[PDB]
Amino acid sequence: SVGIVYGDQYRQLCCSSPKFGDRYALVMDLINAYKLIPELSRVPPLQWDSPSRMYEAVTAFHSTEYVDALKKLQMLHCEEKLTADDELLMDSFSLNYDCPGFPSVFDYSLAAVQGSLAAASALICRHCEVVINWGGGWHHAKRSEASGFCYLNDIVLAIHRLVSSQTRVLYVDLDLHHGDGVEEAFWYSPRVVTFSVHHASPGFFPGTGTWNLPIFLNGAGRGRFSAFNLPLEEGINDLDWSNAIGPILDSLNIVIQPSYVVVQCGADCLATDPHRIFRLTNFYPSLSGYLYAIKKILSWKVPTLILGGGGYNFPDTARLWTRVTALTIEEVKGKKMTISPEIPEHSYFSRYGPDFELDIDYFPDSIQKHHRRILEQLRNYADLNKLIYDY
Ligand SMILES: O=C(/C=C/c1ccccc1Sc1ccc(Cl)cc1)NO
Ligand SMILES: [K+]
Ligand SMILES: [K+]
Ligand SMILES: [Zn+2]
Repeated sequence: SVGIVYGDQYRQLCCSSPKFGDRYALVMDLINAYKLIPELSRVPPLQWDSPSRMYEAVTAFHSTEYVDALKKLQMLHCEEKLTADDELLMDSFSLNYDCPGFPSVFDYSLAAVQGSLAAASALICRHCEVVINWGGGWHHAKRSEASGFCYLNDIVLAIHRLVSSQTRVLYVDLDLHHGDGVEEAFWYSPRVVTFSVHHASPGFFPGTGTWNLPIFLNGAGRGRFSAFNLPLEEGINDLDWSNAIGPILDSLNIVIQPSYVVVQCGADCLATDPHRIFRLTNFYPSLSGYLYAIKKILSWKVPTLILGGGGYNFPDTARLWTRVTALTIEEVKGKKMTISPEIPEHSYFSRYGPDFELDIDYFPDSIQKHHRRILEQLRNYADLNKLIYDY
């Protein structure tokens, strides 16, 4: 079955941040509006027996000091009164600037972890073949550092639960940004292979995922050659992105043979994202770069976690994730999903004006050298890890 994480309180938490506002609500109500929900098994977010059990789960990656500071940030933003020492404390964890406090910052951040932990449990016990969590995918958070409005790294904790269930996880990062927090977390782990395709250019966040004549770092220790990156120039379209990543995806699957696949599907590569860096669409006849890669990943028949992430055009993010969800049902259940090109009536119908159509409103050597580099890294990785496969 295909699982999707949601719940009444989970929705209210996911909609409580000043940055993402009610995006999660639009995504889930558009999915509802298209009658996809009866086809999906609802995965309820995880909850814990006690504060200690929560801390034990979250500090499997984050430090206790960082979790303590994040909880204290939330309590401090629930009174009107910050002191010089509390500001210094928060600064030492980068709980400032693009990662500010707000009254539910901790409850909001924990919710994604609860969602993505429960999603991995549903995969582990084989209740679901694929689980979707559109409240998750916060790939930039570090052990003791918030970064890019990511406060707790639900992806790292979910992957940790998968490996602790030989076990090998392939993580695929489709977000416009380099997935630096997941990469760094498994820098030294061969069992979790990380692959991010992203824009990277001088001064563009977070700065990593590219040349470092400089060279590509790719892991350390026993994890050498286990972190893959494909940085791409701005303006790339569905076709050129798809051909860029397609062969890399198949190659990684053949050689690594993952037990699980974790996909971050950040929607900020859309041609209509306010970033206006990539020109991907949600079209499904050329073919959406996202849908191409998801269908490929799903054709491998590996139990798979699908996460959200970036996406700052909220209706168009919903437009994409709705089609991603519909596609996942088609590929997993073998059941045709018919999606009208017009947005159905429902709660947020007015947000889809003025045309109210499901397509986003858009009129549409470097890579060959990266392919050879990445091919060599994979052979280096397979030799190091004694993996069998046909050259
Ligand atoms: O998406 C991200 C990160 C988002 C982000 C990072 C640094 C500062 C602000 C942001 S949020 C942002 C930025 C630009 C525009 Cl145009 C709209 C929103 N990674 O997954
Ligand atoms: K990415
Ligand atoms: K790794
Ligand atoms: Zn992003």
